[PDB]
Amino acid sequence: FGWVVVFAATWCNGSIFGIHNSVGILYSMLLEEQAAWVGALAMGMIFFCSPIVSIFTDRLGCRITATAGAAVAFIGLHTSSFTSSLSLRYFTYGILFGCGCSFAFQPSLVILGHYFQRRLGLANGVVSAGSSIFSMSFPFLIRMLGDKIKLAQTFQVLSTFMFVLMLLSLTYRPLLPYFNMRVFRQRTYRIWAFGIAAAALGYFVPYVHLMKYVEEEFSEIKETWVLLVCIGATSGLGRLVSGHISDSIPGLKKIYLQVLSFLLLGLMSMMIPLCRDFGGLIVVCLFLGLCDGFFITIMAPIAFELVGPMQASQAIGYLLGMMALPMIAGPPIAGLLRNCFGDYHVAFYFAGVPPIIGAVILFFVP
Ligand SMILES: N[C@@H](Cc1cc(I)c(Oc2ccc(O)c(I)c2)c(I)c1)C(=O)O
Repeated sequence: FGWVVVFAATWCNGSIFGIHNSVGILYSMLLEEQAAWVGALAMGMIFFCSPIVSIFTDRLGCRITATAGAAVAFIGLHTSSFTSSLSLRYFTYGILFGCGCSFAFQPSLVILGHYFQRRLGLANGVVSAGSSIFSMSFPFLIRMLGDKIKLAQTFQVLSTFMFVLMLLSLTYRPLLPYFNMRVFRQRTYRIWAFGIAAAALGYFVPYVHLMKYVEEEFSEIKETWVLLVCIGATSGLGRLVSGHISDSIPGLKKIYLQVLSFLLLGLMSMMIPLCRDFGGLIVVCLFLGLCDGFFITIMAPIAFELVGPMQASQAIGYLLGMMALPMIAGPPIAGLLRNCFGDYHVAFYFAGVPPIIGAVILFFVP
């Protein structure tokens, strides 16, 4: 019955981050029929509310919290269709759908620890790999829909994924039996969360500015899309094996194989500006995807390893809360160096440094 929960969490993570990762198409259509920050608000509200979501999880159960969050997300994403004013779309999709996604997603991570302890890394790896499949499908589905239906009906169609998520979150049967600062009482969690938050600043910069760099520098190449394939080809792969490998390494030594990611996640991050040809860029992006998958997958299992399963909910929620600010901050800062220095090179260097600082911080946790 654990794989039923794995399927439910896969649907959750995939739908939430496939609707968010495809936010450009719907709003491009809306312009065709200020606008930038509502998507950032929706994406960051998943992280900001996580400390709040942890308390509701601890009190009401993962099933109840996830079901309520998915219901709120469905309500927001559905009423976003009937809204004709942009101001109402800062609420219905911005804060309402955003908070719904946070309340739906934090229990999605927490529930996997109720069932798997020995193969928890494998379960999270499968969830992340399957979720990447959803994340690389929604961009297409909306572009099929737009050619036949308007944007409002597009929100209505996207709402049934939240409806199905609300139905599926009923499977979070709890086996294991309000501002608790007791999680911060552990120094290892503090240092680990600090390092993760530091790395998150430079984490999202490549997936935002890599396309712009390629279309600006490598103008002779028209088939740039293969790069997004390469990450998609490797990241999900990196999400699978790492999870399995996450089970082979016992205890806090697991953090080392996350540190190993960060350094490479940093190093390749400074290798895009150094690539004079295209094949080198593809090779670098392969390792970038692999390190992305490693960074994504190990996050939850290490929380259970450090703080246990009675406290993993608060640890995950607070970790996402601290992660919230750097993830939003990164790409805007990279755009600032882009505008100032005249190239993305300095942007990628400042994107690659924070992963290295995070690796240095995390190296001393074990
Ligand atoms: N999912 C998108 C964006 C994204 C990336 C990361 I790192 C996120 O933080 C996580 C992820 C898994 C965990 O177990 C924990 I604890 C925290 C989140 I929330 C979203 C991507 O593929 O990059």
